[PDB]
Amino acid sequence: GQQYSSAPLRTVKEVQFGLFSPEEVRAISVAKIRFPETMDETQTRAKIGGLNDPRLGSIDRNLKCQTCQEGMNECPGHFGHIDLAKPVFHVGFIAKIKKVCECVCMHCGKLLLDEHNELMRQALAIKDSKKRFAAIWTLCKTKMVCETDVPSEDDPTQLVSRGGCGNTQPTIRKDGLKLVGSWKKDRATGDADEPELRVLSTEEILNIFKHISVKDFTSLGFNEVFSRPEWMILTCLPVPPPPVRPSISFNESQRGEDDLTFKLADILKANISLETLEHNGAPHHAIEEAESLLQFHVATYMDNDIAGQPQALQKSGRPVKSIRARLKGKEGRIRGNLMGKRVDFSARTVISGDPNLELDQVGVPKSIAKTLTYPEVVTPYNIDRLTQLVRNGPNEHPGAKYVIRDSGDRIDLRYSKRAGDIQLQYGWKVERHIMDNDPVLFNRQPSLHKMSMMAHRVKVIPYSTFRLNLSVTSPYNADFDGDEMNLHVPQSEETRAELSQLCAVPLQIVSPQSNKPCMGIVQDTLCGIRKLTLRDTFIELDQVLNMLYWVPDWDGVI
Amino acid sequence: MFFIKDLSLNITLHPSFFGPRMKQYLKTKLLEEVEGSCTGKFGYILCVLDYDNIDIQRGRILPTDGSAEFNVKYRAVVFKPFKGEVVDGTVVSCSQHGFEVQVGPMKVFVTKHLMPQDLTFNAGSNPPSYQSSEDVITIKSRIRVKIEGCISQVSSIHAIGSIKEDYLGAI
Amino acid sequence: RLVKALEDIMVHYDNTTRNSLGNVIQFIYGEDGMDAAHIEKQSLDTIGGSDAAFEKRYRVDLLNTDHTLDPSLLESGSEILGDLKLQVLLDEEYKQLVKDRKFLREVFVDGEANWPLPVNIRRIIQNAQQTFHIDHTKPSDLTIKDIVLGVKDLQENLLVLRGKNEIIQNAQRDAVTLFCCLLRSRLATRRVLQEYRLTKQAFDWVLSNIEAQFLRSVVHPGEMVGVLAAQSIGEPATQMTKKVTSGVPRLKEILNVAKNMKTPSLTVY
Amino acid sequence: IFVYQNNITPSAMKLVPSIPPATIETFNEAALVVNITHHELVPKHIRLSSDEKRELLKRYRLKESQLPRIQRADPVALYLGLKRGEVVKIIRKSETSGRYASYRICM
Amino acid sequence: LRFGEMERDCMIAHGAASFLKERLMEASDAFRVHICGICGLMTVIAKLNHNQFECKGCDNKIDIYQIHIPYAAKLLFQELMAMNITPRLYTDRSRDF
Amino acid sequence: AGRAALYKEVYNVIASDGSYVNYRHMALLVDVMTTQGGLTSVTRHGFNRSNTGALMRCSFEETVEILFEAGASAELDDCRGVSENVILGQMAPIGTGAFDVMIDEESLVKYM
Amino acid sequence: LTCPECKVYPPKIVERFSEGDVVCALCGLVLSDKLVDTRSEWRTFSNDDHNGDDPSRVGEASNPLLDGNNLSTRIGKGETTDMRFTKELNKAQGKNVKDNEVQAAFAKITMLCDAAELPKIVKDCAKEAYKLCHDEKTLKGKSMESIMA
Amino acid sequence: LRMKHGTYDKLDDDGLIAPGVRVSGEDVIIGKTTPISSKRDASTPLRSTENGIVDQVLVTTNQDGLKFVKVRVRTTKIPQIGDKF
Amino acid sequence: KAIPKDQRATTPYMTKYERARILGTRALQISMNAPVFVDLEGETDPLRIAMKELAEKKIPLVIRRYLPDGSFEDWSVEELIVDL
Amino acid sequence: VSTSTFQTRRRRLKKVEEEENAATLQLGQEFQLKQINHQGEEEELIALNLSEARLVIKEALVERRRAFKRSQKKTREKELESIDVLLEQTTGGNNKDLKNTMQYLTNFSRFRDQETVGAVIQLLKSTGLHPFEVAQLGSLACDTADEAKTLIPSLNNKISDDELERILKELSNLETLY
RNA sequence: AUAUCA
Ligand SMILES: [Mg+2]
Ligand SMILES: [Zn+2]
Ligand SMILES: [Zn+2]
Ligand SMILES: [Zn+2]
Ligand SMILES: [Zn+2]
Repeated sequence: GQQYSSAPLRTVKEVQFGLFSPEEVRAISVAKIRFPETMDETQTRAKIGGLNDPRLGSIDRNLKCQTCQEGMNECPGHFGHIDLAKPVFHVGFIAKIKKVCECVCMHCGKLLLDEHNELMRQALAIKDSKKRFAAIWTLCKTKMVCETDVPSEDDPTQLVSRGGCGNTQPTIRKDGLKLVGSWKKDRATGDADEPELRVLSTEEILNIFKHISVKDFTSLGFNEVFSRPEWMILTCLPVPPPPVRPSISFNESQRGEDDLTFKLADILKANISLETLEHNGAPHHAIEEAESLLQFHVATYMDNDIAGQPQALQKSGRPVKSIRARLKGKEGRIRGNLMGKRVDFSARTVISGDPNLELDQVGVPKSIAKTLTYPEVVTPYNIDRLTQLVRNGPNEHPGAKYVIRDSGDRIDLRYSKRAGDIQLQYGWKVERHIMDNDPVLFNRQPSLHKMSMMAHRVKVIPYSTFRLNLSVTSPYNADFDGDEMNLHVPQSEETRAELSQLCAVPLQIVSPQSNKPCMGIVQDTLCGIRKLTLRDTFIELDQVLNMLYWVPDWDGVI
Repeated sequence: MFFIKDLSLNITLHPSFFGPRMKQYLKTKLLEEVEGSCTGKFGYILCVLDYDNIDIQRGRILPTDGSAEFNVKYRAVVFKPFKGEVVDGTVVSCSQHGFEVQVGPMKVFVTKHLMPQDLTFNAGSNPPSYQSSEDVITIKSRIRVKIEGCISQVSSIHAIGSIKEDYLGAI
Repeated sequence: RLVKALEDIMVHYDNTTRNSLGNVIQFIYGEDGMDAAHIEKQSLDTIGGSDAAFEKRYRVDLLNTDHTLDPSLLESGSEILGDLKLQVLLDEEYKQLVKDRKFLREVFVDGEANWPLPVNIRRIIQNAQQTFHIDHTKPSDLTIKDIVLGVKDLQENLLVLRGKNEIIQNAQRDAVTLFCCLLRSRLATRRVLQEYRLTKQAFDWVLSNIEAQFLRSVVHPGEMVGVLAAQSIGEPATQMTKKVTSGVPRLKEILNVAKNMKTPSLTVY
Repeated sequence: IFVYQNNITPSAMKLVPSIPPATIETFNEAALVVNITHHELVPKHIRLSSDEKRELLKRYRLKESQLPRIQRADPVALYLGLKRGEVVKIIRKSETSGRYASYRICM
Repeated sequence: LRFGEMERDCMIAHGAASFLKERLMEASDAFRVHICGICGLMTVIAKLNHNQFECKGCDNKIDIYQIHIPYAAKLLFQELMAMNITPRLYTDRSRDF
Repeated sequence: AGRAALYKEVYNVIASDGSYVNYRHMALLVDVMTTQGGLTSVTRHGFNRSNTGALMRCSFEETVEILFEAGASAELDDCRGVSENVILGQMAPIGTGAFDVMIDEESLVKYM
Repeated sequence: LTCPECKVYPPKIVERFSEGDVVCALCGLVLSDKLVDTRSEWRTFSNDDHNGDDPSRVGEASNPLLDGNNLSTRIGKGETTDMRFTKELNKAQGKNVKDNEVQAAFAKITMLCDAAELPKIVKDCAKEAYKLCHDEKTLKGKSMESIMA
Repeated sequence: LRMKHGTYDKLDDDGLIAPGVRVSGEDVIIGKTTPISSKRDASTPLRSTENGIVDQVLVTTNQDGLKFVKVRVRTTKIPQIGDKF
Repeated sequence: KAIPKDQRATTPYMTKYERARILGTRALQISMNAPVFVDLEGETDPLRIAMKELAEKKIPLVIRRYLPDGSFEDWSVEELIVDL
Repeated sequence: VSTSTFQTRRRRLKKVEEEENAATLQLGQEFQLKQINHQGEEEELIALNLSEARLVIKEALVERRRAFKRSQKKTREKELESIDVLLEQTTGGNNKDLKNTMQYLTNFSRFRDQETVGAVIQLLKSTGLHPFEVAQLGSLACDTADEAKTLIPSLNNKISDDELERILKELSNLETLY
């Protein structure tokens, strides 16, 4: 199992999205992360106080997880940080950063328009956090001067002074990960003709953002607590723990590291390099050359599929699996590990029809029944029966696979020396085989219907196919040309009730799709039904008696 | 000081206790958990008031487990000390460093240095005492202290205090 | 896309269809507050036929020797002739039936009679007939008041919305409108006696059953009507093979709110 | 209301919100040749009073957010001269219930 | 087998709330973390044995809860964090409506 | 009228194939596209750009570009959508989970 | 691992991989439940995916015996790529780069084995013999084309 | 370490089953260890869903001379229920 | 806020979902050796026990019916009509 | 699991300011003047002078002993022994804090009888002084209006020297003659 | 990654 914690169990009621304040990234962190080395204390078999577990997460079936201990199947893994040499853009915002610069003064950090402009006070009024930022921008982008005095809220003759600074605002454009401005200028009233062309440094953008008023940035999307605009530009880098980027130690000359561990090491190496350059005699242009390398590695780590930029590739020619790309597609973490996931107590095989099964039942192959299990609680009502299936064991049909004690530890009836002399106690759980009349979820994929997943009664049968009643064919959209179907087993009394009480086959007969029956008589039975019911059709006594007896609820009246 | 505070505690009752002596066991477990307790937020939770009217409310059954969880809303007498609070207490311990004073549930310690200069340590006494020109402070003596500051320490709150200023000291 | 757009839609305990924002999508599920499984195509008689054919079917005139209910129809037949007080009630009855006819002709402009509605009234009558071994010879033990008022009363018990206030009460009236036109058409005095030949107990039973069935017929708060609707359009789209863009590629145009559509056309009447 | 043949200069249009609490509306004569409200597909919209609105929201336990919205520029919202915040009660025929009442708040 | 997106939908259509929870939790992913009550993060150094709690940086050795979420979400959350985004998890509400 | 035309159109696509879908289903879709005040499409642009929860929107099509924006706008997901509780592995607030269940000690002590 | 209940010195335990459990063969107590497929897990590091479509492929295998632990990607052309930024970011890797270049003497051994028709196991021994003796003071100043020979 | 729960008895001391022995699920056809230090188990078991009799077993070296061994397993599949035609 | 019993306006009838959940919950509790409020007339399956308890309205549970605003109406299983 | 209050405030991400607790009448968030009882009603802070407190606890444990025997059906040095007996009956016994508290309270209470604590409570709660001062005035025996204003510094300009000195006189007069 | 299955 997973051991007990005195902590109160609660449910998640709200999720508060935001950006990481570098102060916080530093504060959470449990390790510095100084070296691009994985482990190998120079040709050794232990992690290096530098990258993965410098003080961090734990792996390799070993507890050591900084006092926390626990090890793998309990430790969530805790974060490290990396201190970046110079600020870099977070690839995802790069544009929100650009837009914020476009809205504010690149010298004083004040909104280019305010309460004095009518269109502004109107857009400022917008309740929607995103729509107001959207409107504020289309207005402020155009404004290329920080105004000192603006016409009063009555007369355009006597101009009232707002905030100071007269400075000209650059025309910002992106040059992939870089933001470069083009200042309008003045020179003999004309100029530009040929303006001031300079790239805006992370550090300068950071400083303006630091000076943006709480009231101002709050008028823009931003929140003073959870997401200040200064927190978009990366200064400190949260380093994810091994769980997020697993390693594998094959055979002493084979070892596999995750693409992130590679990408991190490049960030680090590029960092260590640029740190040495700034410390030493800064050659200006050899530094900004090393900065836009760091910028690339950090950027390409969160996103490798960047438009305009070259991909970071991994020796074999394949591009590095960035973080973005793990979340993204179907088969991503969202579409494929959360919104849908493979499951245990599942079973699949070829389906075949049966005129002798009842509408709501499902023929389950003995082998499938002998694998799938229901955890039943030992109770005065079942105690004797359960003890017998336990005695029967994992190989006999109505048998069991495991016994779950109060203590939490699982007894494997297949190997336990005490699998014979096993004496049950009320409250224990017997993980017993799936048995005739258990409710089970039966499903035929695609599943574009609620009727594509229905609850059936088990009927353990021989032969390797799932047998279904022919009239239930239509809702699933199944045939027996080589179709396979899925079976899911509920594990709780609650879950079972859900199946039997809401989604059982008989309930599903009249469907709301078209307010009519979604199952009817088909094929042989449809063909035979016409033939039987003609005026011409007469049956002799002998056959009438068999035909009558065949009806399972027949009154006994000829 | 010494407050009456309205408080609530979530209790998780196992199904086996879903008998008629349920409220009785809840009210009991409440008292076991809350009474005696010392928190930073509330101080010493000393005595739960109005036993006969402790609001149990309806307990929500926790889904995968059997157990029900209730938010037992109650009201109790608390003692939360503060810096600047002038308190009266009895000396308990006394050493070359100062003396501890018992103020209800908590101990407030007075440094040799947080007392006037005239009061000096006398080791040569049973029990060890502090001696002024006029006064004698020892294990049984009653003192009026000014709390200089508190430290929220686990299952207690301890504090440092002076008897140097005016209207403080022996009583 | 249909599923992802609708997922969070469901019927709340106020019969309101809302999303994860509590924003009202539909005020009442599918404008009638009924579960789709509990609905069946039924014929609204009143709707069609000649104005004369309607008259023969529905009109009772106790003040005319030819248009009264024959004493063969009910026991009170002889004593009922010329009852001015009773005739006031049959006038209300007929006047409502005429009101209903105009109204239904406004809703279904083509005059289409067959519509999916809850409670198969046709079947309840059929059952009353075998259940009570209805003798298509002997006269009924019903009063005109028994029929007329009985129906009037049953109607007040066909509950979809429960709140005690004009908004919610007017809302209830609204949801129940169409079903009642059907109910009034199938349970008008002349019809009940001449056609159905119901006894008082048979009628009393028919009424209770319409009520019970109707109530069972309402949607259950919790119904995830969002996903239901998505899948109820999704599944059929999966089975899809003037000349205008139709089928799968048109549904694609529709869902996308496609600006530059393939076959734009006006139908000028 | 100002019914104009072809256009109203942006000079003149700037005088529209110049005299409050009074309100000005501009209608292009060409739109009005046909009353859209008379169309098969156009149901009865009814403007609610401040008290009627207050009641709607009270009766359905609503915030103005939660109500379906008629756009300010909507042909019918124009015809009725609806203002932001104002609510309409739409009464449509139903193949389901015969009569269905929906509500729309102004944008 | 994969209890995929389209299967989630059918369960949502049926109204099988608890059957779905089971498929996604008990029958697969399900994991337990300790979160902080101040900054709704998975920061908590649960030394659940010595019964020590701590969320240093918050200096919170008191306001701590435990939650049952699918490990893939514990993962997703750690991933969003590594990417400088904070998915703060709170056990109470503050908005109403 | 936009709603009435939009339904008419949807209805035709189904009935052209000789299929029947009950009104309510098409009505709901038609209504959802409508409610906002215009023609909100069943696309990454339309519905997925509304005020619903961020994890919900992220489960369809725009995923990461939705979660970055969710971060810088400091969004708060109230977790009422089915998507959220599924991601979180909690009992969704749908049918069976649309209400709460309590034991009453009053009624409990009454039956014995 | 050793069963907490039994404890016999040769701890007889089985890995019931199919049920994903680690059992004590004597008492039957399950000693672990989380159990991972190492074959398929190793498929995520060394795959056949060179294109880049596999979502399972998420890491790469390295050789800690021969090149130590030098994790390093390479700036290269992708689908949407300007040939300008590739040059700059590569000209920027030039200033950050002696012994990290003497690894091209492995390219001297590899091109010598392939010219001598030598197997893949010989190159990797010649590369390990050269890495552990090219910086020795015992070899000092021997003919650098005769110490790899 | 980490031995397969399957049986190793059918292996001759060269680590192979002799051809002719009947096998079954989870049983060990080829015994292999990857010494690292004493040594982990790198053996090949027969697919758990199958069974049969070993047909032929051959031992060889390749282009560079790595010892490698191929094992053939023969079964006779008699038409059952879900069998397609 | 909790709606008073005299001001409750939700259905007097139990929803399919409610009934499925009550039966699920009781069966679960019965199965976890909770006290049974009915004569088991030889019954052993906790769902068939649950069905029996609900059949005689001897289930001590209450449905907290939440309204979109957050308020609620509490309804006893004893008081809910079971026409399902 | 620990105890919560009626103070619901949502500290979202924004950790601190936790501004110091002093008798500048700046007590905690928890010991604020505007409190809220379980019935939602805004109710003022309840501060007790050790005597008002002694009586409260005694009352509660006395009433508890009642229910404990009901549910079981089917001179100061003298007060110390009497109380130490009631604690053995109602309290958990492990709760040593209440034992010391009750002893301290018995030995330091200025007013013995409930009647006495009544008048104290009247006389004082008419000054408009904040519950903290009103308690410290009841629990600290002062003679000079300066003794009071020095020990309870918060009082400073809140009351006249003479008005406070008039109270201090009618407080001394109420002290139960131990 | 190709081939394939309904
Ligand atoms: Mg097929
Ligand atoms: Zn740890
Ligand atoms: Zn400026
Ligand atoms: Zn924290
Ligand atoms: Zn053992």
